[PDB]
Amino acid sequence: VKKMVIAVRKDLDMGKGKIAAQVAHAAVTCAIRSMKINRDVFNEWYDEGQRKIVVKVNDLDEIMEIKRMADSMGIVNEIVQDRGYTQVEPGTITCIGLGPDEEEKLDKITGKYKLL
Repeated sequence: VKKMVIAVRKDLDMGKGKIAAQVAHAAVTCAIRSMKINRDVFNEWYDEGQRKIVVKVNDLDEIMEIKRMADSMGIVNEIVQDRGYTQVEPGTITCIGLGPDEEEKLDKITGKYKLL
């Protein structure tokens, strides 16, 4: 009943393996942050099998809209960027993780998007 959502960009031509790695990046950062600042909710999520919903979004604008809504609702979220073409600079935004939180709350933000 606690779930995490990760929303993945479909316009980047990412392979199956890269998508999994990017979703895992989002999930790791959200989980660790939530363990720090939202412990009881993290624990419940984790003990219920750390359930995750993975949706796909059309473009960067959708990622940023999710971000906007998550911050407004006080939901833990992490925009994920891959490695650069340049080691010094940050890379492309691939996905965004949310939660863990209440599924009903999370669906208010991501429910509209197609499952990956």
